[PDB]
Amino acid sequence: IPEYVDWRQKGAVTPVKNQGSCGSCWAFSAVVTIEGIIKIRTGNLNEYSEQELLDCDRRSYGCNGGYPWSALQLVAQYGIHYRNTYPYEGVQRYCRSREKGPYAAKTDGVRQVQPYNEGALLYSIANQPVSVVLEAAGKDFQLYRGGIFVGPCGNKVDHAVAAVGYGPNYILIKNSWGTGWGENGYIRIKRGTGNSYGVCGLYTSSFYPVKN
Ligand SMILES: *[C@@H](C(=O)O)[C@H](O)C(=O)N[C@H](C(=O)NCCCCCCCCN)C1CCC1
Repeated sequence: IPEYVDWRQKGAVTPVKNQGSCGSCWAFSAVVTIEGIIKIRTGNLNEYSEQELLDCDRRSYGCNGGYPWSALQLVAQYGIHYRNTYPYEGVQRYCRSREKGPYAAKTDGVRQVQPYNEGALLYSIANQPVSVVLEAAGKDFQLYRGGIFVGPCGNKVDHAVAAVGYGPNYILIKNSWGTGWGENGYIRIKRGTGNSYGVCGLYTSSFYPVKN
């Protein structure tokens, strides 16, 4: 695999979003991976609906949190609508998929990266954007403005994001806190430290969609 990956340069990443106060990071994280795999497989970059996952993933808990895996399983077992058809409201409502016509995209499965394994995560990122989790509660992460982030941070993961690239010393993360946070919405998190958890627990739980 190459020394640098940046899915933005391949036209596989949509603009940075802001989840607001709702605990919907799990849905935002999943959607980034769907937008990516559909571009990689079909050549078209579209925005898909975080709100639909928020409303319809019965294994998750709406704005009280949820699971990227379950959201990705939903897209594989049913599908997902375009964001324009099912726009983001920042609050959980009833599932409205059947009212909104046929699904726009559908995947074929979900896979988990072997946890606590930097190289396995880099391999997956080289193939497509990946849903990852980290500890975002610390003030250092909250206040991040730029550079390769080394912490301080623990490994008590609490926030799902998406890995969209890497380089020799970092993994490139698309966050869902708007374009005014970090590097225009992104953070580069240090890698190669030899801590199996990853910086901020980044290697704890990583999933990606499969599409034939
Ligand atoms: C992430 C965010 O910042 O929006 C969000 O808090 C999240 O989904 N976190 C997530 C998580 O904690 N998932 C489980 C939620 C369980 C709620 C239980 C409610 C019922 C209690 N009786 C994980 C993935 C990131 C860490």
